[PDB]
Amino acid sequence: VRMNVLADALKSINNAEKRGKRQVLIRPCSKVIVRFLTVMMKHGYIGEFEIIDDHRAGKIVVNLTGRLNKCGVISPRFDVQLKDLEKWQNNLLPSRQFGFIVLTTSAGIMDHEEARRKHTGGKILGFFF
Amino acid sequence: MPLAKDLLHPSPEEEKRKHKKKRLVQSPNSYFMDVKCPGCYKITTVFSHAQTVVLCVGCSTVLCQPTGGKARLTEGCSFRRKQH
Amino acid sequence: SAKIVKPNGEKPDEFESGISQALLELEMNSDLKAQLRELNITAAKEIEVGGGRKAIIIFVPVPQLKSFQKIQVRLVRELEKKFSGKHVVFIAQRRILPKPTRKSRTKNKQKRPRSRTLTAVHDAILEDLVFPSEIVGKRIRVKLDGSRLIKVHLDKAQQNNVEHKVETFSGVYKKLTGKDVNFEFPEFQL
Amino acid sequence: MADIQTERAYQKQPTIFQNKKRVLLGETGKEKLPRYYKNIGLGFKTPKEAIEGTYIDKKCPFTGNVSIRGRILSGVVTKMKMQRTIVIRRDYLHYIRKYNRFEKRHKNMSVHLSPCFRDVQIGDIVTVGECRPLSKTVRFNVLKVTKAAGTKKQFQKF
Amino acid sequence: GRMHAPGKGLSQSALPYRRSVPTWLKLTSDDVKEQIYKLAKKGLTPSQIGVILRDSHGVAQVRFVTGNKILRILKSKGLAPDLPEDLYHLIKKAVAVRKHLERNRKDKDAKFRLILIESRIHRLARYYKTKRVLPPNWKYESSTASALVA
RNA sequence: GCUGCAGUUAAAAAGCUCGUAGUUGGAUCUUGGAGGGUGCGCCGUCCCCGCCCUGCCUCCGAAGCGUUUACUUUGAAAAAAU
Repeated sequence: VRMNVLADALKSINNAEKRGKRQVLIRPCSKVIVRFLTVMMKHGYIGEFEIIDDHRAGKIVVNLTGRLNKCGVISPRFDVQLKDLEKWQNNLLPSRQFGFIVLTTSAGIMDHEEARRKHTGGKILGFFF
Repeated sequence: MPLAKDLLHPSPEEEKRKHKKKRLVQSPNSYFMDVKCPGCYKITTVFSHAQTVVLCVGCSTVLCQPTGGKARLTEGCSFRRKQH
Repeated sequence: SAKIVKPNGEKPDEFESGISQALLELEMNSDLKAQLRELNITAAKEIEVGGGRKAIIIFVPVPQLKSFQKIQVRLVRELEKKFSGKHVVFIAQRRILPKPTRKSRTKNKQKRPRSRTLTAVHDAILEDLVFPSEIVGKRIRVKLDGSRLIKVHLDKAQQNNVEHKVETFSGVYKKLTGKDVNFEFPEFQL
Repeated sequence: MADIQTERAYQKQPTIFQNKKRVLLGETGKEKLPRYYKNIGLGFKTPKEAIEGTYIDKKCPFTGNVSIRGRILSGVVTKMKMQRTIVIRRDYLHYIRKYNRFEKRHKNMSVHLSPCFRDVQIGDIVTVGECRPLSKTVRFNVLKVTKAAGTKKQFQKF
Repeated sequence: GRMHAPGKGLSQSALPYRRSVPTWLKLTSDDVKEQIYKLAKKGLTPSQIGVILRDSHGVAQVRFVTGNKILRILKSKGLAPDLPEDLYHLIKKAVAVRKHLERNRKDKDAKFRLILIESRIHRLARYYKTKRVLPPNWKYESSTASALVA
């Protein structure tokens, strides 16, 4: 069955972009999916998206450009300690310079750069570049 | 799958061909009707697929028998849908 | 006067007074009285539409609404005609309760009802703003600029009562929530 | 109630004396037993039962000679087999880096339970406080019964 | 998909959006609640009441014409019976299989199947019990089950 | 071989399923304008912050005082040698 819903949305995306696709319909969506789709959006890795309202759990249409090499999800959502964030981005990001680790902290779902600036930390959601 | 559809606005025709659960936003593919039988003049509302015998208001009549799917309406009968 | 029907914890006035009087004007009549009489209103608020025809929003107790729904179209027709130059409609005051924190404190206040959530309430507002149509579906669009727009699908039949309104519903909605709303038409399953 | 006094020794609170005496009504006097109590501190309300009660329990934190100092813990009641004592199960998380997931682990803790508390029933979450060695096993004493009919799986009433 | 087989089959209602309606539906809460209570008097199950209501008389969902699910209506009238219906028909089914197996000790398929049914029951009861509906300590026993379902 | 292994044929998926512990669990309840750090020759560039385009009650402090946690964050407490 389902343990997580994010992992499906992310994968669906990745296969869309790999095909050469410019849109996807993910299902079923969640506040966390929105928040993650949103961080991606702010940065350029996707275009605009749209939450369609079935009387159920939702369905999202993402319009994607093609700046996206990969958006992954980290499971389980490990706790990170401010100097485990430095260790994570190195593990899974292309160059020190770019790509984001996106985690969930007490003060919001955020990319790790925003994390560093706020100076808060938490549990790791996923990534992209 | 040629990198071309508007997943958000898909066509009504190919939306209408797809499984009820596969529809963009879901919805059913079943309906209701009003049914006649001259002898009476009033009209019983009936569900397109039905399982139950449906009998009319008074006359022990009939008014379809069930099946795998849509109820088979019985011989000399008439039916407007229908609403919204 | 002001005392009866503009109440709900504040007397007040002006517009509330005018509209109330209008209701009385309607009250003289037949079946176009007695049916209304029971109905009562908490307050009226006025907010405009961009070129400048204003919309008038009326507030209802919520147990009342079924009856208001009962008339609505006929009444709105009268209020638009007598009070012309305004878009009239009907919204029910709904309570909304804050999500508890934590240290909000929390003396575990009695649960609360989904039928009290801010989102549910807003949904109710959308439902209330349009009337006999029905909201067929909804979508949310994330704009490049961190913005969000809600596309609210509408039925088809009998819509006309609302067609001219649409812009006000958008503006009215904004005044309440601060979110942006847009409207559309469908399709007919085949 | 049940006659306390039950044993062979006369149960009494130390240095809380009597003296009944002559004349009429009461008779002697009506309460017939002066009772001494104290609040544990840490804001633990001394339940009415303690003040209202006849029971003796030296071990009681409110009525008895024991002080509560040290760790204040909470746990779930696993057993109430023994008279005036209970066993609580304490769940805790063990962290294992060497690769990192820690695994639930638990410990049972024997703790004295004053007759002032009742309905001490297994399943109840309870707040116990550290104390002087009461018995070879027991380090703690039940200070507060957290409760709840909740955990619904049944419907509690009042 | 599926619990005690390899079946995949997606199959469902597909419930309607439209928030309100039917609109061509007049009647009233009054009407169908009476209807429901009278049918439940006759011994009918909520599944059964929902079906017969659906097809014979206009009720798309009883929920919509009345803010309450059929079972809740029954329980509030005072028509709820001792164990939930799904659990009933499971217990009844394991009974009929058990009676057939006592007759035909040579049928290994049946013995397998009885197990499956029984496991489904025990888990369901575990769920109902967790949720107060059944008294904690509720159990289904062959011995007593026969006597229970009727 | 956590990070970071392999198991159709190379060494390796139990004949199959039920199933307790254990692990694992759907959606859904709040919405430019200047302050301070270091570069470049009075000007600005680039973070960070309260904002625009949310602890209740008791009745400022105090107190009541926490729904439980885990988490994470900021402090103290943290032997020297190393």
